[PDB]
Amino acid sequence: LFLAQEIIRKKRDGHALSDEEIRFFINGIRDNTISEGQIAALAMTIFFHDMTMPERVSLTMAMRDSGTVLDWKSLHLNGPIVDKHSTGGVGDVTSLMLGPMVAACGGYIPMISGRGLGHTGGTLDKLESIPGFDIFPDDNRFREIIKDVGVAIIGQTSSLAPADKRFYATRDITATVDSIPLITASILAKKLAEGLDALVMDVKVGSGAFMPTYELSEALAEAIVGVANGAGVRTTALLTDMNQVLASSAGNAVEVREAVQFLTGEYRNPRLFDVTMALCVEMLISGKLAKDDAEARAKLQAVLDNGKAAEVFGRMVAAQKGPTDFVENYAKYLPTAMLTKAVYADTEGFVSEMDTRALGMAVVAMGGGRRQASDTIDYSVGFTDMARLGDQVDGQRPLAVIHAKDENNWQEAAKAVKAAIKLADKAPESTPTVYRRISE
Amino acid sequence: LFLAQEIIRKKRDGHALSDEEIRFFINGIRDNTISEGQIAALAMTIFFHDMTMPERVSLTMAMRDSGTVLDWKSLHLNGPIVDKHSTGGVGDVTSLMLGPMVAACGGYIPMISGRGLGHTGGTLDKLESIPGFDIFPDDNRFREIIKDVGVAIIGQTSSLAPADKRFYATRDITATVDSIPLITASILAKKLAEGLDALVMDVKVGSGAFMPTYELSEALAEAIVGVANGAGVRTTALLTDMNQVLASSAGNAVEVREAVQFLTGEYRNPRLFDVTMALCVEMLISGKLAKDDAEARAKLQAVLDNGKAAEVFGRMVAAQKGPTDFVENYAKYLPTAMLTKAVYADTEGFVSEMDTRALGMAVVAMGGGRRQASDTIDYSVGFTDMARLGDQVDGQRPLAVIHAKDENNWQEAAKAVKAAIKLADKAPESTPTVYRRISE
Repeated sequence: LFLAQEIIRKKRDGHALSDEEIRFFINGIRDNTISEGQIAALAMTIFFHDMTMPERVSLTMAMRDSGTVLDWKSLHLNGPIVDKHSTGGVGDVTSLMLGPMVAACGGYIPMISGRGLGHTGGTLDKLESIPGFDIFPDDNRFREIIKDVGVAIIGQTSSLAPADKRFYATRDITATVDSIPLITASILAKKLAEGLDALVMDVKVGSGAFMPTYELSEALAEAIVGVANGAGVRTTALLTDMNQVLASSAGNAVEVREAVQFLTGEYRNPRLFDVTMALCVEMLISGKLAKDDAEARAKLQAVLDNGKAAEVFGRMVAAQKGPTDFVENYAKYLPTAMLTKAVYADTEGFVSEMDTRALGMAVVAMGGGRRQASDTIDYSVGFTDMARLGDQVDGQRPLAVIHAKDENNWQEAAKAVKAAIKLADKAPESTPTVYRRISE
Repeated sequence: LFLAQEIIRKKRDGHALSDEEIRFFINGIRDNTISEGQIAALAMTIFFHDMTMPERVSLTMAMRDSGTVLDWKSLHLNGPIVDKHSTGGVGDVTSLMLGPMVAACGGYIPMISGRGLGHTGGTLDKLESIPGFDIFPDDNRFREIIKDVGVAIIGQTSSLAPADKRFYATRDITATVDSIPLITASILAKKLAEGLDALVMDVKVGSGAFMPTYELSEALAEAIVGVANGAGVRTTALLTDMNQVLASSAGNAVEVREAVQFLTGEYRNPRLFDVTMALCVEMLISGKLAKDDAEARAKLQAVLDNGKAAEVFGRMVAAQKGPTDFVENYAKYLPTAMLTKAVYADTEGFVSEMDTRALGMAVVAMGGGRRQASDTIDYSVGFTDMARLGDQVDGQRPLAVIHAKDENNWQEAAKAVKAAIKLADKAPESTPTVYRRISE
């Protein structure tokens, strides 16, 4: 069709839009012929009426095509082009290990990640703690790294799924962000644009999650699986727990250290290990690198044990302009916080629950996140040695270790940490790290 | 409240907005702090959820106050400040007679009219056919005319209900125009802003009407009556027929002549007389100028018979910079069309129905209306001697007399006129001019 009003109206009256109309609208958004008021109205219409699977796929496909779509056939990489994505959380440093691990197993990961949104952290921000790390290599450089190293974690360019920038920006201030059809599209517009063969989704569940309840998480997970597979990308998704910090730390540089220590075998948080292994297993299978789940786990465990994964990580850091001896001297490069003191509970007991969102916001306020785009982040601030649910706390076991930039910064953060962690007398019932797997 | 997103969201979730929130939003629209995307979303939310009477009144009141509101207490006009409004139609020249008539009966009419929208014509455009007529006098001048003459028909200024300009403009391209709550508000934001005591609404019904069916017309009529009275303005409304041209002509100058001839007693279309008398009766009563309906009709008939009404009309035209001898020499000033030829039906029979919208569009295309704001109108083109429903047509009785600016213009218009008027063998059932009266 060719009239925005008519298309907004058609959908407004509960009619399912045609591919030709969606394509038109999206192209118009990209072309700047469609106005902000018109993006807001359609979005509010898709909210009130949702969208059928065919139109959901049309939207994602349309957004994906509004810009550049990577093609890896030229490089002739005889190995799968796979990637992972997460709905975000706190302490979710999985991507820094998952990337190298999967790459060490014969996969190729053109990970176009992002920055911290609201209470959740952003991989790109964590990586930019590494002195000299470049998240924006030229396409020709990106290709070289993916060919030589097998993995690269870069930021999104203006050329990637352009329509989405205009779209999200609008729905962000028009109350049209919580809509499975649209959420699914933003997520997939970017990932599909990477010219993937397989993809695994990490849809968080819990107090640190994006979606309010387990049902909404499950739903979103399903929408994405159907649509991603509908567009021709082998996609599987896992519902993961985010009712407490996943890794043992929360921040930027603190989480990078934890990744290196994880990769080097010095320390591996058990939950983080589960989630990380799980997402990788899915990738090895979907990417056809391994057929049996047990075969996937075996290969991955191998790369962790022999150091191949750690080596690929260092090669990546170097390849993206970072230090040539990072996994060896990471301590010499990563900025340390001024003040590092532990915070203890006002009472003894077991950690029964923690408002992970609140913990997420506490790091932002410490300066480790952005309340606004123009904000500069302090790569040193953050939490370390996070107490886990079920942990008995006392004066010889802190709730967390706070890396603050000054006393006032510490005092405030400590207050927030103590208020977000609820203690009980009896140990809480253990909830699973990985709830379920989804596929079509 | 103070957050647009939150307010859009509150309403989005079916919650009724508070006066404080509406006021905020509207003030924001006026202040330019609220974006187009945000006006579109709320509007689409008010569409899907409608609004309660209290919030409907809040919206109108808020829009009314976003700008200037006239006050007539300074002038100490010992007579009511009344006015009329119509949802528009074709051949709806009632305002040009209604104004002077009511004024001659002791009322005061600060009529802030408008221009032609879509298929309907606009009083201001008709009046601007009069050489030198000024629809934009300074407020001080407007007041003088209203004090001396009792009636003035001017165009809306930027200062009048400012929020509405931004609002309508947006909903016009976002598919959020057909919404009783919002429609009611635009209409009332302007009228209430005139500092009225009483108001009468002419809500059209039919093929030339704005609202699709009699139910929607009745509904809108009721919304307006409740809200207008809720804001403290004695308001009554009448459902009028627009299933055929109301007056005998359709255009700008052609309709001005018809008004003068009506006022002078040379010729009075029967339906137009009914509708015009009816609206005036309502105004005399609401304005307390007459208590009995029969007393209203008597007074009005009197001003028509003794020429007082015609005299007030001339005084108005002069007062607004028009000719001092218009009702006397209107022929000497009003532009005549180049080509004036009658169009006859391809067959004999009775006029059973006519697509008044189509007839409205035919005048626009002839150049007597605007398809776009930048368009200049030909004040000479139009239809005259319109055939009425039930009229037997033959070679000695044309469908209408077309005033075109050139042969090609005539040929095309004639085609449209013949295609919009449906003939039958048997005479159609006569429908009422005035369907019903509404009040609270």
